[PDB]
Amino acid sequence: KDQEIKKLVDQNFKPLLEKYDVPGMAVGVIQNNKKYEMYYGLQSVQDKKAVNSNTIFELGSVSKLFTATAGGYAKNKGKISFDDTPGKYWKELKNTPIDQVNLLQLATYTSGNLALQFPDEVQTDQQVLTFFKDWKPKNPIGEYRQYSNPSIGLFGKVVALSMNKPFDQVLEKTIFPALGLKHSYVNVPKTQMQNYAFGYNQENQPIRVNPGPLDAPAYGVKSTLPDMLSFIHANLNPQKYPTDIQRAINETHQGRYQVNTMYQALGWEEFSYPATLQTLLDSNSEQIVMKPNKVTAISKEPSVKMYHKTGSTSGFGTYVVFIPKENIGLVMLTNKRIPNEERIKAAYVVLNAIK
Ligand SMILES: *[B@]([O])([C]N1[C]=C([C][N]S(=O)(=O)[C]C(F)(F)F)N=N1)OP([O])([O])=O
Repeated sequence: KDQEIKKLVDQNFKPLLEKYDVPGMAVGVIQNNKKYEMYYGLQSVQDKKAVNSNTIFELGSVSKLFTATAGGYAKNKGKISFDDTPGKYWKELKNTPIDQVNLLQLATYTSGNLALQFPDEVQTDQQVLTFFKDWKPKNPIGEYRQYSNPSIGLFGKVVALSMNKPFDQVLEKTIFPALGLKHSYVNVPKTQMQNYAFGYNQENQPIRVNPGPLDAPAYGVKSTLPDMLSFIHANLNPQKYPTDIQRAINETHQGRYQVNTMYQALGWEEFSYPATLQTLLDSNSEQIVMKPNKVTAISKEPSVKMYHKTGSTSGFGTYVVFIPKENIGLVMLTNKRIPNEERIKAAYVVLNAIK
């Protein structure tokens, strides 16, 4: 049966390279603590350099999972409460309309007035602080989800202040080591630059992510396929990790609210398992990703859960999914974006075929 994992990944992921002209791709499956890595094509077209276990890809919004885990770690070490407001930590946002929003609401996008992106004009630490002070409510706080890089990005920055280290050191010095990751970075160091893939835009130009305001917590992490499989392993099978980080991971798995069939946990999207294909696809629909939606309390607490998250930068696509009770998960990393629905579908066919 194990000798089917490669075949299935070949059948479902491999065709996407030709269909979308993707130079390179890494697909990982973990099943019953056993890892499978499938590499395709090139990390650099110009250099004729193959994707391999050393290839570093940009995770985009999948970084949000690390931010959430870092939040979970900080809560369980007593450094923050999800009930606190940013103003307790960012002394300067005190008494501003933002400081009626609590840390959970930010992490889970329900401030009621935050968009997918900051305005292009905002770049400096100084413009960031200004944006937040001037911020005013629109929807009743807590009531509406609009997916937002500023929302979780501020949560991210707050988690860092609470640990008295800049966000980058929180991940590189604390979170990544605890998860046993060897090649995951906020800032790819000089000795790894040769392992850093070019991303490729829709014009097949080589590109990498540009510095941006509160980028690290929102979409600024880079990682390898082995590291991401280790991250999924930790999610699937946490009891093995330091108690600190087991607690942090548990915290990211708890659903906070729903939007019909999608449960918002911390970073992760949660669903009842088995989920229909369209349930998974809907989490990534324009309605959900791009538009405000009123939430509801969790009514059905799913017995058996599965979790996913997509990620994108201008030249990179990412998807991660896991099902604890099947003890399986999948990671897809590309150095060109392909439609989210393509990622989700391919993963669905493979994980279903094995389990
Ligand atoms: B996250 O990856 C955050 N995200 C994605 C986008 C789409 N813009 S982009 O072209 O992919 C590049 C950018 F991020 F802007 F740098 N904007 N913010 O979100 P998802 O993958 O949708 O969950």
